[PDB]
Amino acid sequence: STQYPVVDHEFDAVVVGAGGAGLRAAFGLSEAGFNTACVTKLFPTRSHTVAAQGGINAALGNMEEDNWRWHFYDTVKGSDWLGDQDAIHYMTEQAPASVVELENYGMPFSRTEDGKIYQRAFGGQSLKFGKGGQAHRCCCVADRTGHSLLHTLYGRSLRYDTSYFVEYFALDLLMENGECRGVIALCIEDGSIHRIRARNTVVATGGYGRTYFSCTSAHTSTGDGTAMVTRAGLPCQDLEFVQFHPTGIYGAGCLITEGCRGEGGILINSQGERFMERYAPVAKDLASRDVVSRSMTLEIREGRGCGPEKDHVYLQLHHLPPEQLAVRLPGISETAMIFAGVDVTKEPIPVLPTVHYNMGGIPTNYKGQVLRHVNGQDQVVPGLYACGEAACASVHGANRLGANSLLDLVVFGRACALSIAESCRPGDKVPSIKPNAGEESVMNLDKLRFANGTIRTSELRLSMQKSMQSHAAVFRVGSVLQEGCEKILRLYGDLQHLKTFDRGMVWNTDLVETLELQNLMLCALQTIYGAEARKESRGAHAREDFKERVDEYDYSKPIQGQQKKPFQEHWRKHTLSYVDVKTGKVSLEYRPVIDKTLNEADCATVPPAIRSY
Amino acid sequence: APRIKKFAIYRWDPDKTGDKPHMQTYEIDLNNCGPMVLDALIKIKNEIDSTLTFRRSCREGICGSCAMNINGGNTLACTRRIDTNLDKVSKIYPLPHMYVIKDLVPDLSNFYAQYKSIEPYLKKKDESQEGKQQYLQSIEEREKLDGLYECILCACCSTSCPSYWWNGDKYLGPAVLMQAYRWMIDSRDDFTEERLAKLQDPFSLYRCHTIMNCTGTCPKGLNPGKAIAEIKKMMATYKE
Amino acid sequence: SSKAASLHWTGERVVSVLLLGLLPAAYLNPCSAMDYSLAAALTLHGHWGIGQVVTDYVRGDALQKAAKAGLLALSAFTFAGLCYFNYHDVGICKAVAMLWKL
Amino acid sequence: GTTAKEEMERFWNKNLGSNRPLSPHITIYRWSLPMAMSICHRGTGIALSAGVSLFGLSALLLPGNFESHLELVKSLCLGPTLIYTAKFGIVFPLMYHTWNGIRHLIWDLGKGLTIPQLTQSGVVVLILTVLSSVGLAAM
Ligand SMILES: *Cc1cc2c(cc1C)nc1c(=O)[nH]c(=O)nc-1n2C[C@H](O)[C@H](O)[C@H](O)COP(=O)(O)OP(=O)(O)OC[C@H]1O[C@@H](n2cnc3c(N)ncnc32)[C@H](O)[C@@H]1O
Ligand code: HEM
Ligand SMILES: c1ccc2[nH]c(-c3cscn3)nc2c1
Ligand SMILES: O=C([O-])CC(=O)C(=O)O
Ligand code: SF4
Ligand code: F3S
Ligand code: FES
Repeated sequence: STQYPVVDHEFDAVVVGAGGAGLRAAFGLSEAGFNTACVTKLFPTRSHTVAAQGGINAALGNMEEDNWRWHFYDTVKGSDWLGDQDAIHYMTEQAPASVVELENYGMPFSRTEDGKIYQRAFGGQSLKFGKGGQAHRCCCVADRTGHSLLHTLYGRSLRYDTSYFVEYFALDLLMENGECRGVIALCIEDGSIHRIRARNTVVATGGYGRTYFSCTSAHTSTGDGTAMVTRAGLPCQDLEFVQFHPTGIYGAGCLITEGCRGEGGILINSQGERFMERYAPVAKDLASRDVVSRSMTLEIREGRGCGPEKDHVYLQLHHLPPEQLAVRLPGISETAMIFAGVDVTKEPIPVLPTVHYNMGGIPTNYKGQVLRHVNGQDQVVPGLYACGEAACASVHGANRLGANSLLDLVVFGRACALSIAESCRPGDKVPSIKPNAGEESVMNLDKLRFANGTIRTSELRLSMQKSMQSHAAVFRVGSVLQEGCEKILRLYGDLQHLKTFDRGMVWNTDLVETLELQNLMLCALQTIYGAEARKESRGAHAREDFKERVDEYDYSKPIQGQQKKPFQEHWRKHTLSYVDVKTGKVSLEYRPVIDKTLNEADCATVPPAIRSY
Repeated sequence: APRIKKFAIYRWDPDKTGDKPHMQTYEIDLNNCGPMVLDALIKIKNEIDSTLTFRRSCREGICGSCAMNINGGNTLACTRRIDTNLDKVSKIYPLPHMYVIKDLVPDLSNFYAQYKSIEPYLKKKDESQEGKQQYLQSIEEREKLDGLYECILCACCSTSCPSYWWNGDKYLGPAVLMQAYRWMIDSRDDFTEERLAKLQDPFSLYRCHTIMNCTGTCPKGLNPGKAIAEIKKMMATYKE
Repeated sequence: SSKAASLHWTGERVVSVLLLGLLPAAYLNPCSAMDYSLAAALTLHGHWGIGQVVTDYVRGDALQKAAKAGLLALSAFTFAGLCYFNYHDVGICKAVAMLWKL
Repeated sequence: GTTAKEEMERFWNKNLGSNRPLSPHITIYRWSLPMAMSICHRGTGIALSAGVSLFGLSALLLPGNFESHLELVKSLCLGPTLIYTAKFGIVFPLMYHTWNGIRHLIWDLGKGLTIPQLTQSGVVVLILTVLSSVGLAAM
């Protein structure tokens, strides 16, 4: 009841997250003179970004000569024109300044003959706006880019007086009349409950990949922010767009970097054919993530399955110089052994497309301001920001380009901090909250803390995971999505049959993983219903029944002589999902993609077209 | 065709009045389990007992979350594959000489605070020009960083150094020490002398007596001791 | 930067090499000067050696300062005695010789 | 905003004011050759320093010269192999600490600090101990 002691805190800002995005935003605020709190359930270093391998994109032109505007082109193209071009302008432009900031922070990038940041080839990247051949702009710390990045940022973060709430589990946002007043969180260490309130709040909680049975992401990718936003009655955007990374270990589903392919790696089927040379003649196995894994999954259907079960594919590396494999790809070389017993110098890795990245998340400005959808128009939610995988300024659209999330993180983390700095002053009036506020979060906590029902958390979690896995995979049909939809909705009902066993205040990992399950459910529920509704094939979301890109026009031939379809008649628009928490009923809406850049003169708008690699 | 393994596991509930640190046994059909000790830990959590409390995340060995004493040695539960030998009972403990918050979850606040004291970030005498151009560093100068930058602050090393057991407050320990060295040999760093000058007391660096448990136990295959030796040499030979 | 620590450390290694040299040196040259230099090296290295063991295990201001005091006394008593033995008795090189033929 | 030093104090004030146990250390840690050879160096080190100290102090506190003390020892049943053994266990600690001390100095230079190079060196130190302790008890 009032069994829980409430401790109240006062700040200028609160950042929820200590991943790349979280940290960059956190000390970004401190640096601008803001009394800042950062709230994270993991120790900052443990955050998922640490796992990141490939690299971080900037048009620095260390390998060849480059233009950030070519990076811009690549990103919008890859996004299948569901990507908001204003945000892509802002990102791809700020890219070199952002990478340089990191290197100047201390990030130990691999180095060229010039002793400049080494860059490498990556999937779906070109020179001269898709013309002048393969681009080499992915900046990397050898094989462990995300590792270094996170530590570098963490290291740097120690320099400022940010108040850190480590191993605190954020429960909900403190919401008062459409405005964000702060957060409410559980202190895992002693079980006490904390109301951290601030004038501004940043959500940087990363993705919800754990909604699936097989995914490359951490056990802590539980869409905790997405859910918090959903519980506030705010929209989440484009959640049906889930990235299936081509190359992940057949067993434990650990990620093997795309940098493997950018370093000369090849993809091979059961009869040895480099099947990717036939599926995408120009770019080959350095095409998009959605095209490559589409091809892989298809080759398995075809019959060309590999291994005893004929249910995976081979990523070949053995033909590459061993010097190169040691220098350019040490991290994978080791875990290829550890998890598969594979020597990369002599034999191919057993790979399978698995869930990897959440394009969708919280709708956002190019400024990082969280948006709601009032009267078919956009609206800035006062005191609310979001960045990283958690967010969706959809700078990534329908398909996220390789090595763009690490970029996303730092760019928009910084952006959030700048938006606050440039809108208000530190030490300004911190908006007051009701004494009752956060009441139901504690009530929800208590109910879960003493749960006695028929079904245990792990059982229910496994049901949701296998269902999402079989009904919301690479390819999906209206019938299978339909079954999945009601399958999940029923499982949402089951949440009040929950069995918890642990009943302590300290480190109740039984209770949190249940709070994580409530969170994952909302994320899945919105993912699946959104998927069923989108009757087209755009980017990562491929429908068997509707294999066509449904735009305002038919961009296979020139426009004008064509009549423009009205808004709710085409599909080139953002999916906005809600859910009535009690019932679990999903309701959807739509907002238009942004096509105007930040300056037509500096960066031309790239109009939709046929998208082939 | 079954195949069962035994797991002896350290337990402690701070929320069960007058609970004393004790072991608890579980049994797992290894046919229904992934190869790693974590897989097992998760499987007993998910099925047999969810009062079992441990840190985990990446299940890949980069976050540094597992970090527990497994059969005498400190490694990562997601890295260590269990002994298929059914005759041996697997012994899982928390990280040695550390305060147990609950079960296999040790208070690392000191380990973290110690890392903060070395200032693990690049430092320039003139930082007015930062954020403009990428700093220069040869592929050679860069090589001096390999085997150093890879540390995942898992704390296996520091927490297997017997000097750290008896002097954990004032002695910085291998991981944290190796990191200071990691910033010492960074060409781009300007504060090399003052970094060394901070280890000028009996306790900070000089409790290391080359026992070499650190290097012995590092799940990431790193050599903290060798780096500590290198610091010791730098300390003796630097000028002022 | 009063390099007290890093000096003390090298000084330790300096006597450590010194004490190693004086062993075969004493056997190959069992003179009286070799008795005194072997007494200084012996008790110094031993005093710094236990000094380490002290700082490792002896917790507090009360205990740690006391243990150092009592160690300094023991060391002084040990060095003086070895000097005495060199002067008013056999000398440690011959004392080993005499002891060994037995 | 909190100092590394401020954090450390709070770590101690919290944990010493708690009822938390320390996880087991030596009682559960698996032993290895170098791990045992490190305390042996402390053992032999401490033992030897006690020997040297007992010698110097008795030379000041006890009356009668060394020559008479030796004759006092001769005045006793001294089996050729019981004078050998009573002497071997006086060389043995010294020879181990001598050899392992050399290894410690090679380390101080920075050489041989890999794990293979440590089991190799440890064994060599262990063998040399035996040979020099038997080759001096027979001298
Ligand atoms: C899985 C993966 C992803 C990945 C990659 C390799 C793998 C195996 N490699 C990449 C690469 O080479 N280049 C690139 O651009 N991206 C790569 N990715 C994708 C990318 O790494 C991730 O999308 C990105 O790292 C996400 O980072 P973000 O800052 O958004 O946050 P996070 O690292 O996922 O961690 C989330 C943080 O939020 C806190 N949190 C979460 N829930 C809560 C609650 N309830 N309360 C408080 N805090 C919470 C966590 O503590 C964590 O710090
Ligand atoms: C000439 C042969 C000897 C050499 C080369 C030698 C060298 C060393 C070295 C290198 C150490 C450990 C320092 C470290 O941890 O790096 C040590 C420990 C020590 N030695 Fe010696 N030593 C020798 C003989 C002796 C003798 C005869 C005594 C008796 C007075 C002695 C007393 C000690 C003590 C008390 C320690 C401390 C043990 C510890 O803290 O680990 N040593 N020695
Ligand atoms: C196990 C426990 C305590 C230990 N202390 C040492 C040691 C102290 S000085 C040189 N080595 N080694 C140890 C091994
Ligand atoms: O999401 C990413 O950019 C990437 C990824 O799997 C990698 O190549 O490491
Ligand atoms: S050096 Fe190795 S054992 Fe020590 S904290 Fe780093 S990864 Fe862990
Ligand atoms: S375990 Fe130890 S005392 Fe030194 S060499 Fe390693 S830190
Ligand atoms: S959980 Fe990442 S280290 Fe094992």
